[PDB]
Amino acid sequence: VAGLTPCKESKGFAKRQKQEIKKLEGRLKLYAPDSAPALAINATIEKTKRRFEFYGNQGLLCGTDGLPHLIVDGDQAHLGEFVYPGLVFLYIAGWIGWVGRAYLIDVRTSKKPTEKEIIIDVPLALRIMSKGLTWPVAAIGELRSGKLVEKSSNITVSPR
Amino acid sequence: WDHVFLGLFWMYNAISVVIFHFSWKMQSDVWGSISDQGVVTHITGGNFAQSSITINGWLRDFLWAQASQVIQSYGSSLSAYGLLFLGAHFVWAFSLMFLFSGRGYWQELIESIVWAHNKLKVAPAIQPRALSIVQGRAVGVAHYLLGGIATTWAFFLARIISVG
Amino acid sequence: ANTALTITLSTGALLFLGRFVFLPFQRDNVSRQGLPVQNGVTHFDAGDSRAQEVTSFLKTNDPAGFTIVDVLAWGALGHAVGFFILATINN
Amino acid sequence: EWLPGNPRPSYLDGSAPGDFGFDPLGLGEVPENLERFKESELIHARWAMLAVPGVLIPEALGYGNWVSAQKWAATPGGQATYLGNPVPWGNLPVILAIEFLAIAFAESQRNGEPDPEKRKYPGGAFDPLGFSKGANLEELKLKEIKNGRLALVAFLGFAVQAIAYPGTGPLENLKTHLADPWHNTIAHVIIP
Amino acid sequence: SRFPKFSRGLSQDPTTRRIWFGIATAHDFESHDDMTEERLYQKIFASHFGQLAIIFLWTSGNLFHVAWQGNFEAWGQDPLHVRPIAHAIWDPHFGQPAVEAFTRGGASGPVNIAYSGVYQWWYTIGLRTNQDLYGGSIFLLFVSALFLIAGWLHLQPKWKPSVSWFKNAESRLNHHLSGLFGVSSLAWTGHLVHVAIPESRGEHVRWNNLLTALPHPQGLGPFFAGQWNVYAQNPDSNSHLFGTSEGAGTAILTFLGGFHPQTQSLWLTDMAHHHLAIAVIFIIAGHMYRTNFGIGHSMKEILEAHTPPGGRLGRGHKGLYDTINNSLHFQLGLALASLGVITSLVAQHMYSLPPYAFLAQDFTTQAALYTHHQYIAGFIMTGAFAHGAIFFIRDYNPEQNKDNVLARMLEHKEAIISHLSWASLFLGFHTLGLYVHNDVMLAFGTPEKQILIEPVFAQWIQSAHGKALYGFDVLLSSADSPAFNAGQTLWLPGWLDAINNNSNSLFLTIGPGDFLVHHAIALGLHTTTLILVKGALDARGSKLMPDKKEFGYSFPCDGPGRGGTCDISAWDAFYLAVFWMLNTIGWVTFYWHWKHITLWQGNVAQFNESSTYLMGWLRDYLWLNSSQLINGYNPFGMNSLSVWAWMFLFGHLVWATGFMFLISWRGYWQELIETLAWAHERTPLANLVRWKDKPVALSIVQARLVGLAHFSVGYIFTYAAFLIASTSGKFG
Amino acid sequence: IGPKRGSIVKVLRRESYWFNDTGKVVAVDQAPGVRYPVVVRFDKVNYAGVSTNNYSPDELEQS
Ligand code: CLA
Ligand SMILES: CC1=C(/C=C/C(C)=C/C=C/C(C)=C/C=C/C=C(C)/C=C/C=C(C)/C=C/C2=C(C)CCCC2(C)C)C(C)(C)CCC1
Ligand SMILES: CC1=C(/C=C/C(C)=C/C=C/C(C)=C/C=C/C=C(C)/C=C/C=C(C)/C=C/C2=C(C)CCCC2(C)C)C(C)(C)CCC1
Ligand SMILES: CC1=C(C/C=C(\C)CCC[C@H](C)CCC[C@H](C)CCCC(C)C)C(=O)c2ccccc2C1=O
Ligand code: SF4
Repeated sequence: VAGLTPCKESKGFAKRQKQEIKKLEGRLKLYAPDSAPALAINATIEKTKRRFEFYGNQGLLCGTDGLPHLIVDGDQAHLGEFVYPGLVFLYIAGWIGWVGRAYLIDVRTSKKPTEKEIIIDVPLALRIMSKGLTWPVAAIGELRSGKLVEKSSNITVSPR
Repeated sequence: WDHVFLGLFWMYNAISVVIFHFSWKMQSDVWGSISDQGVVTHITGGNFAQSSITINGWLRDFLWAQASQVIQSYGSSLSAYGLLFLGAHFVWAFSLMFLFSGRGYWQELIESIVWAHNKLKVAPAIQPRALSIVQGRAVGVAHYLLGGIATTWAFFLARIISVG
Repeated sequence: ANTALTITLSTGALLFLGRFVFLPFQRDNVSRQGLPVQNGVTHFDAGDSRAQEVTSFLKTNDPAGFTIVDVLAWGALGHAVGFFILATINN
Repeated sequence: EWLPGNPRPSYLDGSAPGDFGFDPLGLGEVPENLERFKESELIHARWAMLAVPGVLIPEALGYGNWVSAQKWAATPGGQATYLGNPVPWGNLPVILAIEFLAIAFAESQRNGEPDPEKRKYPGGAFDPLGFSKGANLEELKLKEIKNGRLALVAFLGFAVQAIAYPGTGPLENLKTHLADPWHNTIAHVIIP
Repeated sequence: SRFPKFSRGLSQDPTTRRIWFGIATAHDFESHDDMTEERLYQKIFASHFGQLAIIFLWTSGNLFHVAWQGNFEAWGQDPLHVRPIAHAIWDPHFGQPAVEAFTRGGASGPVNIAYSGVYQWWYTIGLRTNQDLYGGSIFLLFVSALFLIAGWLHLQPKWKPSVSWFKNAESRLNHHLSGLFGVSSLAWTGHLVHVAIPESRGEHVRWNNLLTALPHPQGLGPFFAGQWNVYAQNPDSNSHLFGTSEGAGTAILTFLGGFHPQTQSLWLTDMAHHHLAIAVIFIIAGHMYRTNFGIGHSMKEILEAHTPPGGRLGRGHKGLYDTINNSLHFQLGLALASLGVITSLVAQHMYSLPPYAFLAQDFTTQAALYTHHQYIAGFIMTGAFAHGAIFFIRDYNPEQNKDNVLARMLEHKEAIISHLSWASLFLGFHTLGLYVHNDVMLAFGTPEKQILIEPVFAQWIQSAHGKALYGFDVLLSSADSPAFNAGQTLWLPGWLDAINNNSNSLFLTIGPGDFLVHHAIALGLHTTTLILVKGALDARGSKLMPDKKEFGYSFPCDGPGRGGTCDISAWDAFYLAVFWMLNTIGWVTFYWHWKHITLWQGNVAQFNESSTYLMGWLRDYLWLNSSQLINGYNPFGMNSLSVWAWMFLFGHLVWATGFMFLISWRGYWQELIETLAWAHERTPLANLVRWKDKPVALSIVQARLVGLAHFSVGYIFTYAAFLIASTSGKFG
Repeated sequence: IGPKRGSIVKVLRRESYWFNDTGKVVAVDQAPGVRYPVVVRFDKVNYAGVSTNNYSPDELEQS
């Protein structure tokens, strides 16, 4: 796909694993083998070897630079590069957008609506932050019932 | 207040040329190493007397030659100085957004954004406003001083750590 | 090949379409669109002496109103199609 | 009555032949657009019902499908074999100039009718067998659009079978389907 | 009635502003006093003639300097190893190193090397000697003189044309499409066939042998007999050397496609056929509208009849013909929108498909010629949008445009501005977050942790063009597509050989850095469009100030009340979007110059590894290519790039000088000039000298314009210097 | 005159900040010759910081 070799069989990706441990191994040569800063570089090497063995096992595509490239078209092999964490993101981002929208409706029908935005009512906030879990069923539910959008006759419009 | 605001820029100009003259003057004529038989090799050997009289020397033998350790510090311990060098350029170019612009443009752009919020019933009761003209100048001079001072901080603390 | 027959038949086909087929389609559209109009008046009515529609050149003796401009328009398409055909055949 | 229980819209009352109320997107909502859509649905269908015998009967008699009998014009020499016989006047500039003259004279004479009902069903010279001047008139118009929409769906089938399976024709798609019908369906096109 | 005489209200100004604004309101003809329709259109018509005369008197001096002080014949003998000379230098301030260092191209003195691609152009078109360029310079002196005579003539009352002649849009479009675009491209084709093709094939065709040198072995026989393929019978082979008779063909109108294999440039037979095609189609398209003969179109009834019956476009385009025809700013904005989209189509198609001989090999010339048309196009497009704003203030009538598409743009203008704002914010967070993320991962020692996105949509389009590098194999890269089999005998043997080559710039191999900077480009166009659509649609008024139309177009502000109304005008949105076009085209030409400066010396892996993060842009492009830029002059000595080393520093002056007008504002300088006026009025021996203009500070609109123009001059000179010193000093 | 005191009205004035906004009528002037008698109070301020503005009955509808 797109002229990119897989990273498990890429010679450039294995070259970057070789020259990263060798950079960290030469950093280890000036420390005692049981010393505290040498345990951090030894944990860095095992973090590096975990990283390169994770990138090759996920079917990542590596170019001529030896670097893993993401295919965001919507490929059946490449769902976890953009499509799977994008749907994970939009669920979380729609959770932020739904509990901030539902908080403003809950404080617009209050005695002092502007004091509830500088001082956020946490019992009112936390009872709808739980309610933002099921938000695609509540956003399209408000879209189908007409409560999501406001009619243009009740919207402040600058003159022509 | 606006004279304090402009004197903050002229303090940037004054103090930045002061510390630039300092860094080049002592990297060229003071700081260095002494080998055997009393020979002194400076960091940038003797180029303050000939290159710091032209702006091309200041751009070349100071702002380009000594910035050859803040930009290739990536992948090392001094790479946070490279990151804050670039992010300091970001904060400076972010300052030029607030300094060059004015309130009424941003107020009408915020009016369009408030219309998009009114369409989806997510209008806040605290009305979104553009920053004030004194506040827009304050934000611009704060990012200008922060970004430029952090640029000089990152370049200084990468160069003289690298050659020290 | 056969330039003298391909051009003549293709010009005669488009002139047959211009006189008997698309002449009610063209006469309706030059009356529905009419003369070009700026600000509610004709360009000649607004003061442009060079925008006057010619009538001696448009004075036709054809019973269906098919004038020499329509000869120069439909016959131009018959040569454009006729040289489309001759270039496609000679390949 | 394209969906039992569905409320038919106000612009589709049922008095039209084939008025089953099928307009979810509301394309015929404009009244003057809807009068053009009724004379467009019938010319399309009548061309489609002149096309389904023009596809299957050349294929069932063995002179190829409607694609391989159409590729001769792109070839410099195809000779225009009709019923296994090459016609002498079957050149691409010859048969296109007749088609751009004879059909264009037919379609310009068709568009000249001011009546919005004689544009739909003209009668007279186009009805020599006198079935329009008979006892049944409403059900034959319902027969026109039910047969017509079937051939309109058929020609859509005809076209997208050639895109999905190039080099094969609709009776050859029928013969491919009649052998092992549980393996070779639209799912071969949907799932590659 | 002092200067300025066109505005009475500025003539009574007793300050220096009267001197300033009269320069800047000089061509705003409709804002003048005692000013009418006829004088507007006739002064604009004679100003067009003066503009044409300036363009032709410019080309005449760019031809005279090549013919006089340039080595055009020596460049014609060897276009690969001779630098093209623009003009000689006579500077009294040169020392002997500057005279000895600017002497290039085998000249007798200090000369300037031409980076405008005029030698490549004049070579490809047929000009060979200095006498031909001199004759062209005299001919265009005559043409500019004729245009000055015609400009003076149409201001005389005998030859003054009325506004009804000026607003005749149908006749103007018919004679523009037929004459300007059709008979000039057919005239061109007659040149390219008569002169440029035989001069590429060694035959010297001039005016003395125009009627004798037959362009084809059988000329004008197969044209009128229909067999046009005789004109595509014997094309130029791949062994053809340009300008020589050996290896050449006889066909004048080929359809080969691709490139000439020796020049890496387009075939003159293809460009001749290209012009015969954009000549037949423009003369045929010029018989469209109705002028004088009964047939044709009235565009008023075309726009009236183009209303969707569902009411989604309202009244459609009803009333738009009078809206364009009465508003000169609508026509000028449409012309500049089309001109920006084609000056950018010029820039994109003369680097990838080089049209002139030995232009692809000359690298810094190609870099200049891309940056030229991308900056001239980012000022022409912003002028289009600014003129849309000026149309909405001083030319848009809401009564005439009642519920049409143009009124409905004002009806939903907050939706357009807010969705351009969302798209700009999306592109900005995503492009900045991905570049800053890739910066952090190269900083943290892990290049593999970058989010690198292969631009598979544009790579799929490149494989749709015929690039077999990515292996998509859909159409024109696979042999099973009908488009390939329809093209593989016609143009694709040239095109596939041109696009599968990796040394040229035709559809380059793109990567994750290309993806990221294309989102930078989309950020730049989207945010510039955001500010400009916001200026054009909030031109008449807004919720902060509803009467912006009654304050004119370029008014400064509306006062500190109602929170503060700085930069509220539509001119100020144009002002803020000139910074955004400068940033946009800076990103575009940074990407162009670094994608090409790594292609030309071979190591495209430097761009493929370093363009994904901004420290690679700072270090491997802005710092690495500036090595021989700022060393153009040293304490040790000076090189030939020294003028480009001064012009770089010069840009850093003027740009930063703009900050003085863009940060510091008026009343500080007004009190400063008040103290200066006291000091001059009280100083002995200097009080005797008076001013007639009262010294004031620069006014607020003038301050934004002066800072913007300084910003733009510094921005174009810092990059013209860096770009013409980091490619011409390190060729490759 | 006026719709009602203490009623909810929507502003039809194009150049006001509170166009298509819900406002509460606090005072209607019954003196003749007054062009803008209806005093409408709004929950949100404008850019000048005020919420009190006078409108004609032709520029308001009951909502
Ligand atoms: C056949 C008749 C004829 C022709 C030749 C023209 C010619 C012209 N008219 Mg004209 N006009 C005519 C009749 C004619 N008109 C009629 C009948 C009307 C009456 C309504 C008008 C009324 C009219 C008005 C009122 C105006 C014009 C103007 C112009 C000029 C256009 C501006 C210009 O020069 O840009 C030149 C443009 C081109 C050559 C087209 C190029 C197209 C794109 C942008 C470029 C593509 C070219 C190519 C890629 C570049 C390669 C070259 C590169 C290597 C250097 C041009 C000289 C204007 C002018 O300048 O007045 C002096 C003007 O004010 N005319
Ligand atoms: C029957 C009849 C008649 C007769 C008529 C006739 C005989 C006619 C003819 C007609 C004709 C005889 C016409 C023609 C026309 C022509 C034209 C009008 C042409 C044009 C051309 C063109 C324009 C072309 C173009 C081109 C070129 C030039 C080159 C390039 C390509 C092309 C092809 C495009 C009469 C009256 C007696 C009456 C009775 C009946
Ligand atoms: C405000 C205003 C204005 C302005 C505006 C502007 C300036 C705009 C712009 C806009 C623009 C500037 C746009 C452009 C566009 C373009 C386009 C839209 C294109 C497209 C294309 C196409 C679609 C094509 C197709 C294709 C392809 C893609 C590929 C293949 C080939 C073909 C050809 C097929 C004015 C003046 C009017 C006035 C009023 C107001
Ligand atoms: C951008 C800009 C603005 C607009 C600036 C604004 C609106 C400030 C934005 C502040 C933050 C980003 C919004 C408030 C954030 C809230 C705390 C909500 C949190 C949401 C996320 C940040 C988590 C001006 O008002 C202005 C005025 C005068 C000259 C120049 C300018 C100028 O350049
Ligand atoms: S004079 Fe300057 S500071 Fe005062 S309102 Fe106008 S733009 Fe703002």
